[PDB]
Amino acid sequence: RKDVDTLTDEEVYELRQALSRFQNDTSVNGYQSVAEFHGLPARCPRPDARVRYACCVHGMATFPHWHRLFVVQVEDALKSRGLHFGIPYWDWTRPGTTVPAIASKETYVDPNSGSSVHNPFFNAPVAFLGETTSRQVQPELSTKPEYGDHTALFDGMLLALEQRDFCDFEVQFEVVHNLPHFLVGGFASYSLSTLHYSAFDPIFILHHSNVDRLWAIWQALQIKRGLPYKAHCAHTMTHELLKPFGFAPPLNSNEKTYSHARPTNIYDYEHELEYAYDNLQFGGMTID
Amino acid sequence: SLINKQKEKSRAFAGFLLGGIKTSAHVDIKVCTPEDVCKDAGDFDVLGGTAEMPWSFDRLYRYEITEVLEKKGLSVDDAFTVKVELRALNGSILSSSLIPTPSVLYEPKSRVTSIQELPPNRVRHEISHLDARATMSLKAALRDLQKDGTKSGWQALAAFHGVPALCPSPEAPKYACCLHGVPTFPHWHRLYTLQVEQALLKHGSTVALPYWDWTLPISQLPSLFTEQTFYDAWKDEVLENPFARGYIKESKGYTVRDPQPELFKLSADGKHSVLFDEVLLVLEQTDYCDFEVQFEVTHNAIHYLVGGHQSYSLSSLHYSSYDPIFFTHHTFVDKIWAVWQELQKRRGLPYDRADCAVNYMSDAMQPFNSVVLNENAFTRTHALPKEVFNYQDLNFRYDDMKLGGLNLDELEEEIRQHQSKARVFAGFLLHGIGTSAEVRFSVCQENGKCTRAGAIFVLGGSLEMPWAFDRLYKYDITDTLNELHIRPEDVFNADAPFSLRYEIIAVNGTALPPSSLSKPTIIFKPAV
Amino acid sequence: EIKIRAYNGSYLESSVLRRPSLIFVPGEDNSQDQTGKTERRLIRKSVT
Amino acid sequence: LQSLEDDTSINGFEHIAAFHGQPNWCPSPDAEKKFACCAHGMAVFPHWHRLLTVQAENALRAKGFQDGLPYWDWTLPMTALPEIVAGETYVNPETNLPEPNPFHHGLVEGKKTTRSVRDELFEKPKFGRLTKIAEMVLLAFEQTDFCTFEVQYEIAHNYIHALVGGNESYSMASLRYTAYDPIFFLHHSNTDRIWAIWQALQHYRGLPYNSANCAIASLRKPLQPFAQTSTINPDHITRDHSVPFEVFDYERSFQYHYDDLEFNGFSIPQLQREILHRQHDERVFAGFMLHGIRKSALVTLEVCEPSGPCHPEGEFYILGDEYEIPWQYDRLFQYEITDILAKYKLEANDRYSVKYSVIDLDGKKISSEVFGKVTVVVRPGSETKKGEIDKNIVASSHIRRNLQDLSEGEVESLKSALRRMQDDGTFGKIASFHGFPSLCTHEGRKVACCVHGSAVFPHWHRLYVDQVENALLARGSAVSVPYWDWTQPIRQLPALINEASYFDSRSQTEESNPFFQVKILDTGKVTTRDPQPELFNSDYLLNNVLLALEQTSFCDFEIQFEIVHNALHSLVGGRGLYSLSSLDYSAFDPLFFLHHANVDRIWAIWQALQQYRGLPDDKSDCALNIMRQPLKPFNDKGQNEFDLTNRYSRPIDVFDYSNHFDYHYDTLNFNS
Ligand SMILES: *[C@@H]1O[C@H](CO)[C@@H](O[C@@H]2O[C@H](CO)[C@@H](O[C@@H]3O[C@H](CO)[C@@H](O)[C@H](O)[C@@H]3O)[C@H](O)[C@H]2NC(C)=O)[C@H](O)[C@H]1NC(C)=O
Ligand SMILES: *[C@@H]1O[C@H](CO)[C@@H](O[C@@H]2O[C@H](CO)[C@@H](O[C@@H]3O[C@H](CO)[C@@H](O)[C@H](O)[C@@H]3O)[C@H](O)[C@H]2NC(C)=O)[C@H](O)[C@H]1NC(C)=O
Ligand SMILES: *[C@@H]1O[C@H](CO)[C@@H](O[C@@H]2O[C@H](CO)[C@@H](O[C@@H]3O[C@H](CO)[C@@H](O)[C@H](O)[C@@H]3O)[C@H](O)[C@H]2NC(C)=O)[C@H](O)[C@H]1NC(C)=O
Ligand SMILES: *[C@@H]1O[C@H](CO)[C@@H](O[C@@H]2O[C@H](CO)[C@@H](O)[C@H](O)[C@H]2NC(C)=O)[C@H](O)[C@H]1NC(C)=O
Repeated sequence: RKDVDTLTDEEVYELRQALSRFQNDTSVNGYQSVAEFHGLPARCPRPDARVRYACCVHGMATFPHWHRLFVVQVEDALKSRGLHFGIPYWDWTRPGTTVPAIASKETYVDPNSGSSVHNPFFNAPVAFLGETTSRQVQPELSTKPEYGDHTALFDGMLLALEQRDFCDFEVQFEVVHNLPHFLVGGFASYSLSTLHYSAFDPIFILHHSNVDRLWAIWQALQIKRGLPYKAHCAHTMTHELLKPFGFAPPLNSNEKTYSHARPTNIYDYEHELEYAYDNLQFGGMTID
Repeated sequence: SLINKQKEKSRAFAGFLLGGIKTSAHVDIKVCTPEDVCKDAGDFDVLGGTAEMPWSFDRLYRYEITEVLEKKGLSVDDAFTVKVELRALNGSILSSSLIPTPSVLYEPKSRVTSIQELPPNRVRHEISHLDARATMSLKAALRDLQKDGTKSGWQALAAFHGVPALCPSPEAPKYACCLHGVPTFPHWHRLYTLQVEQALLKHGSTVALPYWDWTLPISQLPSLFTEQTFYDAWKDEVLENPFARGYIKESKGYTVRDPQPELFKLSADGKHSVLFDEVLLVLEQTDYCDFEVQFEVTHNAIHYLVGGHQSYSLSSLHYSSYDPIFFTHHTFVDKIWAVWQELQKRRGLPYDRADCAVNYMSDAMQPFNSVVLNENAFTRTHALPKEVFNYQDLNFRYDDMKLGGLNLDELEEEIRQHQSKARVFAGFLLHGIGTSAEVRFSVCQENGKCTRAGAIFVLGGSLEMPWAFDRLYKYDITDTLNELHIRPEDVFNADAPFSLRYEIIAVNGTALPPSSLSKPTIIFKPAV
Repeated sequence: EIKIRAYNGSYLESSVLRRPSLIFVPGEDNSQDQTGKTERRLIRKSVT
Repeated sequence: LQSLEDDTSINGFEHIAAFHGQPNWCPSPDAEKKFACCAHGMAVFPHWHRLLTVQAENALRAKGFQDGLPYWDWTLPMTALPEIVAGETYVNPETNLPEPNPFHHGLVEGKKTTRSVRDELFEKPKFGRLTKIAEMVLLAFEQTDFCTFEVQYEIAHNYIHALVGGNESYSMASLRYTAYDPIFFLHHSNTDRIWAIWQALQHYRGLPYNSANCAIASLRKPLQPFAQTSTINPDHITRDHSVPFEVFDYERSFQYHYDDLEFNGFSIPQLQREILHRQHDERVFAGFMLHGIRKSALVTLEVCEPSGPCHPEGEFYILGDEYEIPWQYDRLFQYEITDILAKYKLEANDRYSVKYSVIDLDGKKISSEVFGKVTVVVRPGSETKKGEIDKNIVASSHIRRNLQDLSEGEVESLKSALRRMQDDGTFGKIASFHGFPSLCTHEGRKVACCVHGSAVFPHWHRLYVDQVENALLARGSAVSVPYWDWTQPIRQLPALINEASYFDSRSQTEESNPFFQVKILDTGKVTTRDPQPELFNSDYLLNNVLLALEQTSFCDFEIQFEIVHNALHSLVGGRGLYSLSSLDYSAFDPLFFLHHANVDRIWAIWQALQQYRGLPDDKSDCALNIMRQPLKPFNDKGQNEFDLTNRYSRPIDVFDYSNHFDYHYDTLNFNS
């Protein structure tokens, strides 16, 4: 996986084609049916019983595990259609960050046919409601940090990393994670500003890929310092079955996540999650 | 054997289905271009009558079609049409629909090897196997032409390779016609060697020029040349052997052979000459260009071994054609070329084509292309080296492809043996310096006290094109390092293993500056 | 003997197709076929 | 860099750069004649430039720095030179004032470096394909020996000097004043990165990299002036590592390494696959021998047809002056002609000549006979070469699998996609090819272009089925088209096609699976299957396909292929007029595709057997008057969708399916 700032035209073109192929499908592995995993309608914890909830673990000792499983499931679904490489990730932590111009447009010209076409990144249609997600803009992300300073998001990241045990790092990690959600969602009804329709906008996967990257650099820093990075204060919380990823087929067509529903073997992402990262770079300054 | 030979070339065929039409008619085929240009390739007849019992063949009928397509240039993989015309006995045109439309078939090469039969002449026997009858017949049938001063005289014949020059244009003689360096060398020299058999036969030859296996241990020059003069009383005049000297119609002098001590050096077992290992090394590799660049110096050696230090001998390219040992050796050269094809057949890698000299193959072939210089109608239409690989088309053969009195089976066994272990090589660059020279090299380690590693050979006159070999000529020094007791790993070792001291000696005894030639390099070859 | 079975439920007479034949091929067990050596004998002929 | 260039002593940037030119201590300072140690054309050139970069990094580290020298990526296309060097004077708000850039120019012995950019750098490559520099550097990787790598590596290296310098002596175009512009360090760092890619790929291949086996004689010699005592070079690590047997393991030695080994977004295995695919097909080379002419100059190539004019074929560039050791490359130097060969559609073995013209930087024409006879050679493709050991190739995109083990998720996905295809209705239009309606004409009568009973039969069905499955995957099915096996005895009809109806969780509702039947467009009727009571528990299909596969030639194979193809078609068609029996309509059912998939499979199997046996397989020996002309329905452009159906329509092209169509199979096993 690579950041979206080192992708040329052809990769964007292939990715757009794959996304449209995913989108127009109306299958059990359809885009809507996989966005179902992170929002309404409610099917959590046991869809057979009466209680209605969303299995999106929020503010608990399993958030990184759950969202990493989600992103790897999305990667597995996408790579079938022809994705040569991993999903790109957008670095909102970049100073003077802006909305990704790859997605900020609405329509673009396919040069192979020399004709205009609707860009999937612009919006996606909510299936049952029959509506679409509309983004919103605010100047907070696009503010220019001054000469030699650091931005609010960057210092937030630093004040998230200085801690030396997982058992509390996650709380500030989450509270800073929620910020770009509303920052990109704005006051629009349907957007990432609320979890009611969180997954119905493609930027979601980019944002959480960046999340997983930060969690990985957390592990790298901790192993450099020589401390136990395993979430040992959740020993009775990890062993819970991460529904709906732990159900039975055909509800979970993919099998890798189903077999890895135990978080105890998810720390080593370089081996058992069939993906990796090009660089551990953070703000032009490495882990050493 | 004739039909086996015919099957070798590929064929294009028109395939038909035939039946009974209860009448008789004349059928004519018509091959037509896409642009409606039709040619009548052939015709035949169909026989039947009202009283016959209806019939049809269970298989195809084939008609040869290659002639018209190859004459008009329409290749097999092109597009065209085939049409059938029927003419009745009673002068009535007939419907072509009565016959099905035909098909086109392609019979490919037959890479199998055929043991051809030829008359017991134009079969180049080994020199030692010759008997008294053959020897006397050859010497008489060569002196007869040697004493001819006409246009077909031996001096005019040998003027091609040597001097006086007649190239690149016969009208203005600039430089010699000898073709060297470029890969077409074996082609030019093999065809030149063949060229004299026509003259010999037409002047009374009995067998073709024998090949001398210098790879076998050599006590000295064979007695055929070593002889001086013999008496037979048929003309009541002693005959001097024409296999020692040669008249020059220009210089009024004669060549003088000279042996060299190293020519008598023997191998470890003593059943092969010192050049046997180099011969196997030449045979070893696969690509044709690498083969020829490794193979030129091989025959270049003997010229210096036997030409001595004389301006008029085999040591100089200007006058080397004026001594029959030239022909004797180039016969064995062609032997090596031919025996390479049998080794090629094992992996079946393409050999007839030259993937590395596509521009060079189709080049106009001097000087036989123009009828002015030679008037042998058989070779007047062979200015393409591409049509020279299939030497069976050139109407000769060899008694056996054996080398060193041994079979290709033991050849490949020895190649495998020499490939088993590791090797260390010396790679020399080489290019024309307008003279002939010796490259003597000695491997010396840190001590500075060393042995004589070996020597290689280079030739070039003063009226030849400039030329540089494509790749690096490789020589074996692994055994010499073994007597020096330096393991091949020591070359890689961080210790200073050794180096080499090379030098070049001119023919007349002078020594050219070492700057005239590049810096030799050390190569390593792992085990397989 | 040859009969024609159709999808309609009917037959067709065998005369529409050419009568077939029977073919037998021996096994590929053959190893050597060519003669070890020919005979090199000269034969004379009349001049005419 | 400001501090380093202001410095003048033995720690000075000026001296560390003057290493590469005048004044001279080469070969040894104690010699009546002195040259430069810029080993150009030698076998130690990468070693020397790696040492230079290491020395530069060590020297700059002492001026308050953290990381290594960034490498400018000239391989990746750009529209403008980097802005880090574009500016001449920039405003720093740390002092709140502008001041001149330290990259725009470099003051050396009373003069400054000068830049003269040329527009030929700013070409915009056409979409899909790389640029000239990219392909030149790319063709230096497949060669498994550093011995041949070095020449292409250095030619790519010195291309940029003429590309960007211009025609000024006081510039980096000439070797004399090329080590003083700052960007030279950046460029050589990037070239070192290219070499690092080389040995990474070498390690991937498994062959040794840190011990070359070509020029050990010269490689034993220590380098100068990187080995004299510290009085000439302040630092010590380079001096101690002067001997070049150790500048390979950079990560173990000098404690530094890159991060992005990717080249134009290509991973190492991905570019390995790409270069193998490129090598698959045959090609042509121009071959040169190179030696100094004391004047660095460009060389242009043009092919002159004896039966026609002469045309140019691009150009490359070489370095050379009067103050360097003479060099002679050991072997030939390659240049590409394939693009112009395709453009001029001249045959691969036609009669022509290639002529080289040498032009100085100014534009003067030096004599065009300074390099001997330039050669031209031809290289056969990987398919053409044979090793008689399997095939050993992996493809991407489509991977067709046996549906009997396909899991239910993708099964539901693909049936849903097919239902959507029936919904939009273009399925009828695409399937109308194989039979009625009359999408074809012959003998002045509405007919069908259903190719049957000829050698081009398997070709036409393979192309048709692949086009149909591509149109299906346009609906984003989870997997590609599967194949229904029948070689193993069938206990009953396959589950996916005989199951009554499906139950989708999206609506949590039942619906009838389309695989039973489909309404033929505007006909008033629907299809209907009819199984036959002798389709089960028989080895007749197995033994028939075996005795069809036993054959050797191709035309004979074709006829038994067609026979067994129509066999099970008629068997399963049954009495039904509108079924798999009558081919006028039989292509309207998904069983058609599920059958033709294995129809193609057995052809691929026969291809594999022919490859193993060594007989000619790709080339055919029948219908030679037709094999050039592509299939009739696919010749046109309006009906056919795009790409393969309009370009790779040649029956001669059809054979190379694994490369020109990019779809493999799950396995080549044939009934265990
Ligand atoms: C996913 O499915 C949707 C269908 O809802 C696809 O959108 C439609 O795609 C087709 C291509 O198969 C477009 O047809 C083309 O339209 C252009 C413009 O009129 C025309 O020039 C072409 O000849 C062709 O007919 C169609 O226009 C398009 N729908 C709209 C409203 O534009 C979408 O392409 C699919 N995504 C994929 C395959 O990745
Ligand atoms: C000159 O020779 C040709 C070839 O032998 C004769 O052509 C023959 O012509 C007769 C009648 O003109 C054809 O008879 C036809 O037979 C079919 C049944 O097969 C019948 O249905 C027709 O009504 C007609 O009677 C005969 O087929 C044809 N020969 C061939 C081989 O087709 C021609 O008649 C001869 N000229 C004269 C003046 O007889
Ligand atoms: C013995 O052989 C050597 C070469 O193997 C001969 O040396 C060649 O000829 C001359 C010396 O005789 C030298 O080159 C010539 O120099 C003159 C000087 O004016 C020049 O005009 C000629 O054009 C030619 O370049 C050199 O040593 C060598 N020629 C080369 C290498 O091209 C030598 O002459 C022979 N011995 C005798 C006694 O002839
Ligand atoms: C057998 O099937 C054939 C195929 O249609 C039928 O043959 C055709 O029948 C029609 C009318 O019955 C005729 O006009 C055609 O001339 C026939 N053609 C041929 C080639 O036979 C036939 O009807 C079917 N058998 C039965 C008993 O109906």
